[PDB]
Amino acid sequence: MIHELLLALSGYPGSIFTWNKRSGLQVSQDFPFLHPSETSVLNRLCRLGTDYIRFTEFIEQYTLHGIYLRAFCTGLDSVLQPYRQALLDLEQEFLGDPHLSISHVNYFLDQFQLLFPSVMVVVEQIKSQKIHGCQILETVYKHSCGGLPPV
Amino acid sequence: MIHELLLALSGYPGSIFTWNKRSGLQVSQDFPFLHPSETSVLNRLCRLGTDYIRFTEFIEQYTLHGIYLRAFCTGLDSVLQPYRQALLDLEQEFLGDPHLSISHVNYFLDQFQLLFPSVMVVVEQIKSQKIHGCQILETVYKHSCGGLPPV
Amino acid sequence: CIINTTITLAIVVDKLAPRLSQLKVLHKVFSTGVAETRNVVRASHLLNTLYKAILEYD
Amino acid sequence: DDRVLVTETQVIRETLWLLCLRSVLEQIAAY
Repeated sequence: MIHELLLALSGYPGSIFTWNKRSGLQVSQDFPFLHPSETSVLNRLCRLGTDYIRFTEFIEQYTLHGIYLRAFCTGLDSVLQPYRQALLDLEQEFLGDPHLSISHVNYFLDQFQLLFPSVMVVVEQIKSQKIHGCQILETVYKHSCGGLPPV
Repeated sequence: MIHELLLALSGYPGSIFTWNKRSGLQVSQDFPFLHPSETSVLNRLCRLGTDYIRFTEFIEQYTLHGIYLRAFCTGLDSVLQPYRQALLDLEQEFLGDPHLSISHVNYFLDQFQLLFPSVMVVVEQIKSQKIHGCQILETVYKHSCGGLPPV
Repeated sequence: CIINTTITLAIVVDKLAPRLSQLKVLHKVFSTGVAETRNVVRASHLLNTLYKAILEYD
Repeated sequence: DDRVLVTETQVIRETLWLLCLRSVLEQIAAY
């Protein structure tokens, strides 16, 4: 189930983690093998997966036109690189000792959980206001004076 | 019954070891399984539990105010640390050989039985005379010139 | 240490004493950072609550 | 009245995730 999840957090949905076009990633229903209390933390964990999927779908779509939009997505993958790299690691730690639970996996994301949310509305302002041209170099700058150090 | 007692000496009273708000910890009445002569040593053993409970209840309550009262309780837990640590050990010795009786358990406390009593009236003088301010640094000092090496 | 020594309820609690103490403070420090509309009063009243709550613990 | 009759160690694992039985749990719940 661990390697099952680490793919769901990568952009591949399956039977355990269904995909909905409006809401986002979420667990289907109660599962007998697992506990009924975990059905929550996963839903808290998917609030992160939905961000990466809606990210990479937009990144590929390139959608509006202009070089400053092309380069924004070109750079948007660079900030998103430590997310992937930190996800490849989780499998290595689980390959060593088979006593690690979802608690530790949820704990490992830590920084990504408080970063994506603030870098989600920056994309939404673009696709909802047709920000064409060099005006992006301000719409991203007006959000660069944020307090959150990571952002 | 051993692990039952080692919790009663920790601050958790139960059916065998009832709790009274005035007197303190004490055994309820005669028990058929155990001998009728032990009903005494336990009562001698509880004279120690009553001290720890009345200690930790005061420690939590913080009651009067002032930093010198906050720090006194902050330090009061440090001297009370070897009591807890020496109690965790009793379970380990009983986990090894199942031939140890209450006699050995009573014997293990030894030092705590002659320490708490002398460090009980120091608290009572505070809560009964409203010792406010730096005057604590003498009321504790006037009792620091005691003969008992442990104290 | 649970999957790999005996461990029960009364042990994990007392082991977590210096944490369940530090946690109770945050329930009172944050309570004044959540009970509140302008962006300049929500940030001033928060930052001033800390400097007041520290002088209480000195 | 029916009850689930959980084991003992299972409770500590659950308590870690959150981080007389109805009494002791009620305190940790407050945390």
